Amino acid sequence: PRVKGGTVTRKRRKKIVKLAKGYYGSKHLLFKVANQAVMKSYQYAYRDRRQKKRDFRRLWIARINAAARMQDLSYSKLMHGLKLAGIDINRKMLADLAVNDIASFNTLADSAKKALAK
Amino acid sequence: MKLHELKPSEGSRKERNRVGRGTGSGNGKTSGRGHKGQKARSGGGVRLGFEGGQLPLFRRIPKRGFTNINRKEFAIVNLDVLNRFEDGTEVTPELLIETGIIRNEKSGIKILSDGNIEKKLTVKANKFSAAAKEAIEAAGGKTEVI
Amino acid sequence: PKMKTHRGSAKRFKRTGSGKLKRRHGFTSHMFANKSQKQKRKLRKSAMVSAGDFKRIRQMVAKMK
Amino acid sequence: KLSLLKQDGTNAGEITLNDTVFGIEPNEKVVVDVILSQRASLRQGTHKVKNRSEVRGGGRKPWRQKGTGRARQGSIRSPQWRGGGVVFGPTPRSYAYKLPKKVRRLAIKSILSSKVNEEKLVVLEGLTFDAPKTKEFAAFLKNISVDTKALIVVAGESENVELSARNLQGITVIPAESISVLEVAKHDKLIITKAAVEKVEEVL
RNA sequence: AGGUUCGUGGUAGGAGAGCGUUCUAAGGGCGGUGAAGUCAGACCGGAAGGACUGGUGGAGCGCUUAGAAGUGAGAAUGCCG
RNA sequence: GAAAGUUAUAAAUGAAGCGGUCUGGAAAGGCCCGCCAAAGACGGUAACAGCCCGGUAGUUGAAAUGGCUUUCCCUCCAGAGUGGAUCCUGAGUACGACGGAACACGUGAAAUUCCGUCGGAAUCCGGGAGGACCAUCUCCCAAGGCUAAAUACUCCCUAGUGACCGAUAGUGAACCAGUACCGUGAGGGAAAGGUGAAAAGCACCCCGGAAGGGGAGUGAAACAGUUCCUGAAACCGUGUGCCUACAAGUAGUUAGAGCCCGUUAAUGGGUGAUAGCGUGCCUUUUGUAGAAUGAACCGGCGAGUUACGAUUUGUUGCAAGGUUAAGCGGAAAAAGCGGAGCCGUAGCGAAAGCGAGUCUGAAUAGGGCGCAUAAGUAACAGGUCGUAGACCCGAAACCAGGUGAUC
Ligand SMILES: [Mg+2]
Ligand SMILES: [Mg+2]
Ligand SMILES: [Mg+2]
Ligand SMILES: [Mg+2]
Ligand SMILES: [Mg+2]
Ligand SMILES: [Mg+2]
Ligand SMILES: [Mg+2]
Ligand SMILES: [Mg+2]
Ligand SMILES: [Mg+2]
Ligand SMILES: [Mg+2]
Ligand SMILES: [Mg+2]
Ligand SMILES: [Mg+2]
Ligand SMILES: [Mg+2]
Ligand SMILES: [Mg+2]
Ligand SMILES: [Mg+2]
Ligand SMILES: [Mg+2]
Ligand SMILES: [Mg+2]
Ligand SMILES: [Mg+2]
Ligand SMILES: [Mg+2]
Ligand SMILES: [Mg+2]
Ligand SMILES: [Mg+2]
Ligand SMILES: [Mg+2]
Ligand SMILES: [Mg+2]
Ligand SMILES: [Mg+2]
Ligand SMILES: [Mg+2]
Ligand SMILES: [Mg+2]
Ligand SMILES: [Mg+2]
Ligand SMILES: [Mg+2]
Ligand SMILES: [Mg+2]
Ligand SMILES: [Mg+2]
Ligand SMILES: [Mg+2]
Ligand SMILES: [Mg+2]
Ligand SMILES: [Mg+2]
Ligand SMILES: [Mg+2]
Ligand SMILES: [Mg+2]
Ligand SMILES: [Mg+2]
Ligand SMILES: [Mg+2]
Ligand SMILES: [Mg+2]
Ligand SMILES: [Mg+2]
Ligand SMILES: [Mg+2]
Ligand SMILES: [Mg+2]
Ligand SMILES: [Mg+2]
Ligand SMILES: [Mg+2]
Ligand SMILES: [Mg+2]
Ligand SMILES: [Mg+2]
Ligand SMILES: [Mg+2]
Ligand SMILES: [Mg+2]
Ligand SMILES: [Mg+2]
Ligand SMILES: [Mg+2]
Ligand SMILES: [Mg+2]
Ligand SMILES: [Mg+2]
Ligand SMILES: [Mg+2]
Ligand SMILES: [Mg+2]
Ligand SMILES: [Mg+2]
Ligand SMILES: [Mg+2]
Ligand SMILES: [Mg+2]
Ligand SMILES: [Mg+2]
Ligand SMILES: [Mg+2]
Ligand SMILES: [Mg+2]
Ligand SMILES: [Mg+2]
Ligand SMILES: [Mg+2]
Repeated sequence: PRVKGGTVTRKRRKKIVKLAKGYYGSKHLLFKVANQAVMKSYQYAYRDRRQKKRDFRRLWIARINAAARMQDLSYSKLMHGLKLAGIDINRKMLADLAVNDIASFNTLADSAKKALAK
Repeated sequence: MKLHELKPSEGSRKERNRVGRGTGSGNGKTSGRGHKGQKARSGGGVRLGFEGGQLPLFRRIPKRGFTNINRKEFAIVNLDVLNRFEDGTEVTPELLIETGIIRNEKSGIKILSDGNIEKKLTVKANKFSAAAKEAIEAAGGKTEVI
Repeated sequence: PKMKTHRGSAKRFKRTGSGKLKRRHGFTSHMFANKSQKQKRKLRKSAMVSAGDFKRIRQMVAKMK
Repeated sequence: KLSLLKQDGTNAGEITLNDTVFGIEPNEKVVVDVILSQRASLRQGTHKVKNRSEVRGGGRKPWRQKGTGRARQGSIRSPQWRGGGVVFGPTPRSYAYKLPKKVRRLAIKSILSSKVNEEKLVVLEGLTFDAPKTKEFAAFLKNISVDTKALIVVAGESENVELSARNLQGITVIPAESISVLEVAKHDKLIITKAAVEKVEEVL
């Protein structure tokens, strides 16, 4: 029996054209360019989902370094002292303390100075 | 069984393979044919015995023999099969046909001598091998030729 | 239509009791002064079709040589 | 075995059936294969489409091979053209096939025994009607509590059963030799006359 | 069914399990208190995909188990509009 | 040439619910009750009808013409033996030489048949064939003619069927289709279906020359108004929430303030100043963002299929056995019948032949192939192969019948 191709092609193409909403010009209207746009967006998201962690770690390190320079310490010396004393606070929480509770950051820096000189 | 719950035997039916329906199935663009050859063309390929110009194997070895017009082939009956008969029975080619152990007689019935017999029987057939005759008179029976 | 038997190779091969194919040696026609007696003795026997050629000529002798 | 009963609903005694026919352990896979075989041989298979060699027209090359700027084309009825011919499509063809005789006999035995294993088989001593009358047959069917699709097997006399039951929807009458795997499977209950039981048993 | 260990980049290519479309058979269904189609949504599944609600539409269409194929398009200086 | 019968070409009769109630423009639908049925096929009727209509099952019917069958009429007709003296039984033929053709058979050891040219018999004490040819045997009488049935096909007619299509499909043609159009001519050859149940197809008023609109009216619906069911995408516009005139952009993704909303309610939606990263898709290539190829965009159509054989894997039935083909039977069924045949149970040898062995060979030797060491067959399904266009599109060219000197 003949199987004419109705209702199945448009249903599939409209999903992609809806996924490409918000793009410039014909990239949100025409199927052929919207398909390429959607594939490229998926690939970009996949790669940036790995680069995001790298970016945030860089930001935390920069903030910790800036806060530690005010206590006559480098970032390198502070991290070495914290590792030598036995403190296992990651960069995220150290950066949080630096941004807000700076008193606690200064206490931790005192601990690192004590362990480093020792 | 009810027609709304038919289930054929598992492993007896399989799904056909269709080539050229997208790259996700592994048989997409080129459809299992490769790239740009003679074997990749519609209706392509060479003869069954072709070797690309090298002389075919059958053409570098000689022919041998002839065919006899008067060739004779016999239906073969062995001794072990012949043990299925109550002894003291005159075994005949027509009886061998009627019992169903010989389907068609080709040019006569010839009996061979592998296996063993233990029954006193009288057997007539077109031809006998030497050892078959020896075995038949060994058990006490008699052989006669038709 | 049923497929035809290759008549040329139906005059050269033989089907043995295990389904293999048996052939004849092929240097035995007209230059017997140029080959030794050992070679001629060994060329007058029969050989068997190897696996590589069998893979190629099954279909074309499929019905009794 | 079973209980013979009269066509008015009253019990008529007892009847025993051969165990080599109605008592075997049914082979379901064989029944399924035979059902598929019998259903596949009922279809006409009359269908046909036109290739590019049967569509009217063609022959002339639409335009030159080179220099015109258009694609290379060779006929007006090529498969990719609008009014062109179909590539493969359907073709007149038979679908019937048939499987070994002993398999079919085993299948009929198995499906005929499966009815008894589920108490879906009714044996009655006789079944006759003076004149064709669908009202009488409907009253009969109501009396013997069937209330579903049924198949009636009558052997030799039957007076006129086919006429007096031709109008009911899920009711079929066969003359005790036309018994089939597919026909038995199609209907729910199986009413079989006593005289038909001997014929069915002796045939198989 | 539960564990231990070793694995899980991939072109040509080999093997396996599936989604969806049209028709047929049986069972069971819904529909002028609104079917198919179409439009919009921030829902569900590992993918192909599947629901629910609302607008238009105004008469047919699903589901389960099997079977048969004119079986799924983004490209051919492809054909027609 | 009659008589009778039957059949084909018009037709007649033909059972049973206006049942109550709900929704609705309308009931054939839902609920509750009944009835007919040798009639529950199909179609229509304001939505899906066995009981409203045409009808259907069954039973009847023919003035006229055609067809078929029996009977009568009419017409025409010798067939058995016993004898062999003599006579008859297809002449420029049967064959042969030369040159071709048909026979599965390509001149070959080439029988058999036919054609053209030459030569050219016997005739019952005779002649021909049995794959050159001779002898024996067996079968048969050429050179004259006729012959039904079993077989092939379907422009048509009557009755039906489809796991066939449904307006780019199915005939080129569902519509005034071989038409319009193209060509000197032969010739080539399209596009184009749908208001509504019923025209009830918009009286009348207003703007305008008209077309076309806004009310009013018919209608269930006019956002159904004479390409009129549904009405997608490209494409063209009107309004508005967020952003935008110091900014080097395969146009996105990740981080992210501000502003505006409020969902299939869940670590929600829209827009996004600013920052990091980032050279489209396909083909062909050692290698392509490629300044190599293809695509203006959207929609529809567009490519491994079927028939018959071979081989291999899976499933099922039987098992040293397995299985029928054509055909009879029948409902385009299912049994039953049909054992002709095919594969397997024994191999070796070129062959005579021998045979669990056989061949080579002087051989009881050695060696090759086999047995010891044994499971096949029928059907279905998947993979691959062969013959067919064989996976889809594309040449320049070749041959055959015709149409052209209005240039
Ligand atoms: Mg269809
Ligand atoms: Mg399509
Ligand atoms: Mg944006
Ligand atoms: Mg598959
Ligand atoms: Mg691959
Ligand atoms: Mg592709
Ligand atoms: Mg290629
Ligand atoms: Mg290749
Ligand atoms: Mg042999
Ligand atoms: Mg020689
Ligand atoms: Mg043509
Ligand atoms: Mg041509
Ligand atoms: Mg067509
Ligand atoms: Mg992998
Ligand atoms: Mg890995
Ligand atoms: Mg594969
Ligand atoms: Mg409702
Ligand atoms: Mg209402
Ligand atoms: Mg549909
Ligand atoms: Mg809807
Ligand atoms: Mg579904
Ligand atoms: Mg297709
Ligand atoms: Mg396109
Ligand atoms: Mg165009
Ligand atoms: Mg009437
Ligand atoms: Mg009436
Ligand atoms: Mg009302
Ligand atoms: Mg009603
Ligand atoms: Mg009506
Ligand atoms: Mg309606
Ligand atoms: Mg209607
Ligand atoms: Mg004569
Ligand atoms: Mg002659
Ligand atoms: Mg000659
Ligand atoms: Mg003679
Ligand atoms: Mg002969
Ligand atoms: Mg001879
Ligand atoms: Mg004659
Ligand atoms: Mg349409
Ligand atoms: Mg058309
Ligand atoms: Mg003209
Ligand atoms: Mg209309
Ligand atoms: Mg007006
Ligand atoms: Mg008006
Ligand atoms: Mg109005
Ligand atoms: Mg009104
Ligand atoms: Mg309508
Ligand atoms: Mg419209
Ligand atoms: Mg639109
Ligand atoms: Mg500046
Ligand atoms: Mg600015
Ligand atoms: Mg950016
Ligand atoms: Mg290069
Ligand atoms: Mg460029
Ligand atoms: Mg190129
Ligand atoms: Mg281009
Ligand atoms: Mg088996
Ligand atoms: Mg038999
Ligand atoms: Mg030996
Ligand atoms: Mg192929
Ligand atoms: Mg002329």
